[PDB]
Amino acid sequence: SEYFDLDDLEDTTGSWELYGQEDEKRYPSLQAEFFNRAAAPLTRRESLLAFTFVGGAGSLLLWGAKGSKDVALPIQQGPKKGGEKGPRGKI
Amino acid sequence: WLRDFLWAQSSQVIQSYGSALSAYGLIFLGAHFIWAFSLMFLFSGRGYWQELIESIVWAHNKLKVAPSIQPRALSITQGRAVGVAHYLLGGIATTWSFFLARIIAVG
Amino acid sequence: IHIKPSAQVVWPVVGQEILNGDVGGGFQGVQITSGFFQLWRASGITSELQLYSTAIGGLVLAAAMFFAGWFHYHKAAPKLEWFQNVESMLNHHLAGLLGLGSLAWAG
Amino acid sequence: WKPPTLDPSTPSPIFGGSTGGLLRKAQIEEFYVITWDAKKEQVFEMPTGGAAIMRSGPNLLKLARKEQCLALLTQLRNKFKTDGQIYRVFPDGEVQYLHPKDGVYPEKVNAGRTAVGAKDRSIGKNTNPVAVKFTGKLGTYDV
Amino acid sequence: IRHRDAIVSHLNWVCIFLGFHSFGLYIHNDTMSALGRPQDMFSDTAIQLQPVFAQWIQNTHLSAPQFTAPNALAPTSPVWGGDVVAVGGKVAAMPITLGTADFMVHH
Amino acid sequence: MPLSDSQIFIALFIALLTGILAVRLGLELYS
Amino acid sequence: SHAVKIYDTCIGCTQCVRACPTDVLEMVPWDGCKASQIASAPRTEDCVGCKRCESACPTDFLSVRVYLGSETTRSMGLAY
Amino acid sequence: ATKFPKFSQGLAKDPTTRRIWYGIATAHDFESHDNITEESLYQKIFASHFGQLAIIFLWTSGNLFHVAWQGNFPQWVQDPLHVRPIAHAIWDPHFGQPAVEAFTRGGAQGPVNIATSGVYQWWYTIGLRTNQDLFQGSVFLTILSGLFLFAGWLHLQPRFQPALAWFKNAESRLNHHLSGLFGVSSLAWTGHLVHVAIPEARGQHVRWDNFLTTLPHPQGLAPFFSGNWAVYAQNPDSSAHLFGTGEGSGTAILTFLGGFHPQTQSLWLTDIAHHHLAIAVVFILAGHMYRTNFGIGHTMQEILDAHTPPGGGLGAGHKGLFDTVNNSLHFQLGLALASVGTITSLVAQHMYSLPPYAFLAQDFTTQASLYTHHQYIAGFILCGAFAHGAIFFVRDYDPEQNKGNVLARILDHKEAVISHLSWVSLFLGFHTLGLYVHNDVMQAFGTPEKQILIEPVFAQWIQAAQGKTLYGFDLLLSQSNSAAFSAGQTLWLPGWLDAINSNSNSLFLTIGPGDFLVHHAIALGLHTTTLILVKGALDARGSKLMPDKKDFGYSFPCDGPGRGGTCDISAWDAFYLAVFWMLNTIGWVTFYFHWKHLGIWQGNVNQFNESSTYLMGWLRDYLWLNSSQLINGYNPFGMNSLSVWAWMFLFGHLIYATGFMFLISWRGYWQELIETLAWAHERTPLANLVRWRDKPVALSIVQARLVGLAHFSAGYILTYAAFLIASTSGKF
Ligand code: CLA
Ligand code: CLA
Ligand code: CLA
Ligand code: CLA
Ligand code: CLA
Ligand SMILES: CC1=C(/C=C/C(C)=C/C=C/C(C)=C/C=C/C=C(C)/C=C/C=C(C)/C=C/C2=C(C)CCCC2(C)C)C(C)(C)CCC1
Ligand SMILES: CC1=C(/C=C/C(C)=C/C=C/C(C)=C/C=C/C=C(C)/C=C/C=C(C)/C=C/C2=C(C)CCCC2(C)C)C(C)(C)CCC1
Ligand SMILES: CC1=C(C/C=C(\C)CCC[C@H](C)CCC[C@H](C)CCCC(C)C)C(=O)c2ccccc2C1=O
Ligand code: SF4
Ligand code: SF4
Repeated sequence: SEYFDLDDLEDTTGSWELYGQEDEKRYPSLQAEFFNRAAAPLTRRESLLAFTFVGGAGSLLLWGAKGSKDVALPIQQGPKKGGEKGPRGKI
Repeated sequence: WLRDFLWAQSSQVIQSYGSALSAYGLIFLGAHFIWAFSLMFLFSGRGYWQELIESIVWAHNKLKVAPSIQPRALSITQGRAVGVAHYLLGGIATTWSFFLARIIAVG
Repeated sequence: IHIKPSAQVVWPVVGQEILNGDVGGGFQGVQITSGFFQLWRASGITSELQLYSTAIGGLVLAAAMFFAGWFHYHKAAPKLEWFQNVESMLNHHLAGLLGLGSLAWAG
Repeated sequence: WKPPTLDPSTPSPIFGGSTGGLLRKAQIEEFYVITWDAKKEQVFEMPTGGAAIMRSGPNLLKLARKEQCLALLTQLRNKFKTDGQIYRVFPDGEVQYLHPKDGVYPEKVNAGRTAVGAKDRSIGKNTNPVAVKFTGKLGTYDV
Repeated sequence: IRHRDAIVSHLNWVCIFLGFHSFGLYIHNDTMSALGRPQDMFSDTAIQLQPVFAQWIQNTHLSAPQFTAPNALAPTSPVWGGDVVAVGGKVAAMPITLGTADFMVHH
Repeated sequence: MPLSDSQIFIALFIALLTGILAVRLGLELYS
Repeated sequence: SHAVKIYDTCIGCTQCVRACPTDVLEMVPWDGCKASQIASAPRTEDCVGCKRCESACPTDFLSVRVYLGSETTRSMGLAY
Repeated sequence: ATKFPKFSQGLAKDPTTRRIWYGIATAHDFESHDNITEESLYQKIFASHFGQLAIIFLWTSGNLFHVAWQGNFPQWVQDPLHVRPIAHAIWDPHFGQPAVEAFTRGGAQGPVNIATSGVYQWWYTIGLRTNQDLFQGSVFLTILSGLFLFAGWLHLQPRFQPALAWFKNAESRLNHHLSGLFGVSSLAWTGHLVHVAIPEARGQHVRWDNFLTTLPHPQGLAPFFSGNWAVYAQNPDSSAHLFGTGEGSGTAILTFLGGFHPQTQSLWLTDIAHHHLAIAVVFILAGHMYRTNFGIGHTMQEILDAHTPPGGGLGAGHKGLFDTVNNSLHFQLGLALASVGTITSLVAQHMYSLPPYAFLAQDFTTQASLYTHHQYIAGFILCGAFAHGAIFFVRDYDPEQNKGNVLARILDHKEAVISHLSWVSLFLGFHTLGLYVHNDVMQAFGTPEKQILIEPVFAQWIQAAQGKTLYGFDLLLSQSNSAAFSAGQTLWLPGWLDAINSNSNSLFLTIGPGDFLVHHAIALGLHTTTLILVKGALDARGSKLMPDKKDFGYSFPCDGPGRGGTCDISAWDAFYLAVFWMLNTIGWVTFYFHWKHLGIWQGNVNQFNESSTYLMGWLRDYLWLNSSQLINGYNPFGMNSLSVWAWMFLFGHLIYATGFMFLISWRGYWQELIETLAWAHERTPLANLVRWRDKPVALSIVQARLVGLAHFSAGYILTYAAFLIASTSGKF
């Protein structure tokens, strides 16, 4: 019998935990306490979106304005060979 | 691949006219045609064709030339079979003419 | 080394005799790519007479195959248990078809 | 006749399992149960793939779709000459009896049934779609 | 039949992985070449993908008459290594080396 | 003769105002 | 859900009901045809839209019509 | 369930990924939205039209701004034949240094794109000269876009919402659009040409700060008011005039010279001014035809009801058609799209042969790009015209209200129309393909003298009647003593006959048997595309296979495998099939334009004349021969500025091929595949921690046809655009 109406609908529908185990004690207390106070302001979904937005946008424009120049991207050096020559005497 | 194999090596089949290899140039073109022809069977569906045949059958009925064996569009499965048969024939014969003209002329 | 194999000749009509290319050996025809010449040379065939003999013998055997298909359907049709002798068929096709075929070809 | 109750103590057929059975939908949306009474122990084809052995006497089988239950029931009726019952089971424990809805198979006409979807006209008498613009109806068949 | 979903899903993943890591290498190369970055390409003169297993197989089959097939005078084919076989001033067979392009097309 | 920086900033500011009006129209069309 | 409407040309042949793979249709008593029955569609929430019923119908034109509508889990034939 | 398709509760309750796709695809079908009324539908359309107008003006502002900021417009103005016009700058961080060097062109300080849109020639012709002029125009158009957006918001407010009856006032809208939107706009454009563009063509710098000080004509407005209008035609610009300078210039402002300015190879600006002035007067007059609020003018319903032949040849005639057209937005959109798309084709045919902008004819890449662009746009628009005709027949057509009129009567012999379209398509295809294949076999067998080369004597006779003396037909404008000749001899015939008898322009090109064959291919394409579209529109309401098709709507997948099978039976599917044929037809048209002009521009007309009579000639001498520079845009030896077109060429081939997957493989294969994938995710550890919100399903049948067609079309267009621009610009 693989069916039961009440108190075994979890077994009937196969709602089992194959690998998850109940456990409260995994990490050290000071390590955990450190990481809860580290990630405390980002535990709100609006704050993390604001933080990732501001940081990512600032990193991207700082890369574009300055960082791309520092790593010497070819688009920031520009041409040095005077320009490609077109046909029919066109410039 | 596109330039140095397909574009460069097709020079023999497309210059084959007026030589004994001209049959390969003609088959190259005809196989391109048969391949393209297959796309009408693969991309369409028989409901359109049956309705078009209804109008054509009206024209034959008006002139008393409607056949007794009632014309139907091909079945859905036959439409697929015709499409894949002409697709394979056209593509493979294209490569056949390309290969044979190329390697006979430069071999 | 210099002569291109050819075993198909077209008739002169509607200009198609251009396909009888100058393949060498004082001969005009369509160049073949099936490899028969190399196979006939490896077999030791040196003349058109031996090619004629194989062609005649093949047609006789072709008639024998068509006779057998008519015979084993219309005159002496094997029963189902004959076909289901897979052990006998494997023994005969391994030793008799492939084995004696390879021995005779080695001969 | 009254709608039967799903007996949860019914045994299941002998099956080695497969990858084609129930998924998370059975836990959170719905699933289905087909029950039948077998005259003898015999092999039948699962609608989810693979051979299974129906036990002699009452059998119970849980399936993901109503169509799977009706496919198995069609096999039971046409190959084994066996009738069956189909239920819909909800995650809250509610069991809804589905088929045959009034105890008689739907292909057999039965008194007490009322027509729904009947139109008192031939199909060519439907009105034009311009006549149902800005009315909220589903189409000309809806009026 | 009872685990067809596992078979088909695993094969689906294999096909997606193979398509990405075979055709996307070509797309990477076309994009790098168009952008004027041949040093960023998958090539024999850039980021290399050498088919080292097939190269080792070739070396093993070349060295076979020495040790592992002592009574065979020569390897089975010139494609493994060694000298050009020339007939009538044309190459009959020669070693077929395998580099990055061969890796890419085999995948 | 090239444009000035101020001309580019003028064009960008007028485009920002136009974009605000566009967002206003899009929201009005929505609801 | 799909809408399955029945019309009055139905000859009560029951073939559409037998064809239905999800038990949408059933035969109910009627006086409009010789067979004294008509197809009915009480369970269109289970209709997948396969139009096996229309393929089974012998009348010209059809007496059972399926109008594909808003899609649900049942009408999409999903087991997941 | 969700709230994204808030206009459709049926889509909002869909638990699958189909809800998102269909929510996007049905967003602009306002008539099918939940709880929509006719008045709110019209108001939403009015505001959407304001939004589209604002987008158009912003797009034009962006083109002007990027040319002013990053282009080389003053340098091009100095040397229009030897400067490549710059579209905009490139800032791509993926570029290598060779790509940075290769794309630096036109005298720019960095990598740029060279424009193919012809805006330099147009803006220079209409009098713009500096970067400041372009910038001021761009700022003005951004402000215009803001005004349009504000008006769109404003007329959605309840006290400014127009009533439904205002939208159905046809007579007032036609009066105003003809008189003001066409006529007054053309009159104001004549004002711009006379006050600004013509003086700037003569070296006179006229702008906002001095145009009230500058005399457009030396005698002012006295010849206009007195009626002595021939004063304005005296002393035109001479044949030795240098454009943009006072050397060789005249003082005329309204002329009828005909033909081309010898230096710019374009139409005379004074001719253009007189054209737009006459157009202004004709359109202002035509805008006084219909009755509004003053007791005079025509009533269109009574005009239509009056036009029924008394012999009964058209039945009830046009009776009731006013309400049919006026109540159906799809009839109106179908008419608008048919007319606008035909006009787009007319623009394409007339701008290559009668170039209106200075130094446009010498810019070969730009001319080819503009012709191809407008012909493909015209093809898509014509497909849409017939699509909305079919939609009208399904959704809006009332047979009782149209009893016996021309619409009902053409529906009543739809089999005759469709069967005759089928016959003409079959005849054209059989014989055009047969003649081409015969010629191909003749060339293959070494005997080109056995080709069937039919001389296009009818079109050559037309060219002779318009004055081309090359063919020896002496009639009308090619007969020096004819009445038609003598009438135009002092006005426009000298310039016109100089232009039409010169082979150095595109005005009525010399034609021969290759032109015959390709024109019959074009006729085959037009007739077959029309056959598919017309059969779709006329069978939209029903056919013998599906007599109740109107009950199912314009677009639906099929009616199932019964009755033999009914794939692609909807009118939408006829649109989908016809797009392939339209793309094929415009492909043939544009191939013809480009190859004939390639021979003319390279100074070798014999290549087209000899090779176009057989299809190997097209393949080898057009596609294969001209792809050589394009596919060498990047190679193992390096890259050049054509590498972007080589990459886009391959990109288009890839997108085209990807479309074949959606078009060839159909739904149920993918649905079963996705079922196995959904099993795999639920059973995979560390991945089944995440779940989908929408149940993944295969794309629908119709959606697949759409997506496959979109990939096919996009790949088609991208491939040909890359080939066209690369092949023309690598030589020129
Ligand atoms: C060139 C044409 C083309 C392409 C690209 C595909 C694509 C695919 N086919 Mg389809 N197919 C085609 C033609 C094509 N087909 C045609 C004409 C038919 C009709 C017969 C089919 C019928 C068909 C069947 C029956 C099946 C496929 C399957 C597949 C997949 C193989 C797995 C794979 O390689 O994933 C990798 C994807 C690619 C290699 C495509 C290119 C991806 C690029 C390189 C990555 C780019 C990412 C991009 C840069 C990031 C996004 C950025 C952007 C959004 C801004 C893949 C999705 C099989 C599949 O589903 O099994 C898993 C399958 O069973 N196809
Ligand atoms: C000429 C361009 C044009 C115009 C005038 C409109 C006009 C309209 N659209 Mg259409 N749209 C366009 C282009 C356009 N759209 C393109 C290219 C797409 C993708 C194919 C769409 C897809 C789309 C969807 C899916 C929806 C609209 C809706 C709307 C209405 C409200 C728009 C809005 O700003 O809501 C502002 C609302 C928000 C910002 C919050 C909700 C987000 C909405 C639901 C989706 C975003 C809509 C927006 C137009 C997408 C822009 C696409 C972008 C690539 C250009 C309005 C009638 C919505 C409407 O309700 O239908 C009548 C609607 O649901 N549009
Ligand atoms: C003088 C009065 C007047 C004017 C100027 C307009 C102007 C306009 N109305 Mg009409 N309107 C009027 C009175 C007027 N209206 C009245 C009295 C009513 C009620 C009875 C209406 C009711 C009305 C409605 C309901 C709608 C309009 C809309 C429109 C716009 C049409 C779209 C467009 O831009 O076409 C541009 C057309 C031209 C410029 C004419 C030329 C067309 C040809 C084919 C082009 C070729 C010209 C030339 C060769 C091209 C040169 C190209 C260049 C690049 C070189 C346009 C802004 C629609 C809309 O868009 O607005 C929101 C709309 O939905 N109007
Ligand atoms: C001898 C005198 C005479 C002549 C020759 C005409 C001629 C005409 N009148 Mg009549 N008329 C007359 C006396 C005359 N009228 C008198 C005394 C009055 C009273 C004042 C009228 C009042 C009147 C009215 C009120 C109207 C006409 C109209 C017409 C036209 C259509 C009539 C018809 O039935 O078409 C029959 C047409 C068909 C049955 C359809 C044929 C469709 C063909 C087969 C399609 C072919 C398409 C082709 C294959 C595709 C392209 C070809 C390709 C090569 C490009 C026609 C020009 C109508 C009109 O058109 O006015 C402009 C109209 O409304 N007349
Ligand atoms: C190269 C590709 C190709 C070809 C040749 C055709 C051919 C045809 N199309 Mg199809 N089409 C195509 C691609 C093609 N299509 C694609 C990709 C689509 C999108 C799905 C369509 C969608 C489409 C629609 C929707 C319609 C057509 C129609 C037509 C016909 C147009 C009229 C005509 O030209 O008659 C001349 C006929 C031909 C040129 C066909 C080839 C004739 C051959 C060469 C005759 C000789 C055969 C040879 C001697 C036999 C040897 C056999 C051998 C085994 C012995 C014709 C049958 C229309 C139609 O049916 O009108 C009547 C129609 O409504 N097409
Ligand atoms: C730095 C600075 C600043 C800032 C600025 C900014 C931040 C700017 C930006 C700008 C921008 C950022 C702009 C933009 C623009 C936009 C636009 C202009 C848009 C438009 C759009 C449209 C037009 C739309 C349309 C539509 C659609 C698409 C769909 C739906 C419908 C509609 C119609 C709505 C300031 C002043 C504070 C200060 C000083 C410094
Ligand atoms: C389906 C439908 C529809 C649609 C339709 C369409 C889409 C159509 C198209 C159409 C078209 C697209 C048409 C076109 C046509 C054109 C024409 C008809 C033209 C004419 C011309 C002429 C008449 C001219 C003459 C001349 C002159 C003036 C000068 C010299 C030269 C000549 C002689 C040539 C609708 C919506 C209505 C409705 C519903 C249904
Ligand atoms: C073109 C097309 C058709 C129309 C094609 C048809 C009906 C096939 C026509 C084949 C031949 C030409 C019909 C006539 C055969 C007779 C034996 C001819 C006798 C005449 C002598 C000259 C031989 C479909 O029916 C169809 C169905 C499903 C998917 C796609 C398509 C599809 O693409
Ligand atoms: S469409 Fe299919 S599921 Fe729906 S009533 Fe008909 S047969 Fe039954
Ligand atoms: S609807 Fe058709 S199939 Fe069903 S009972 Fe009536 S006649 Fe028979």
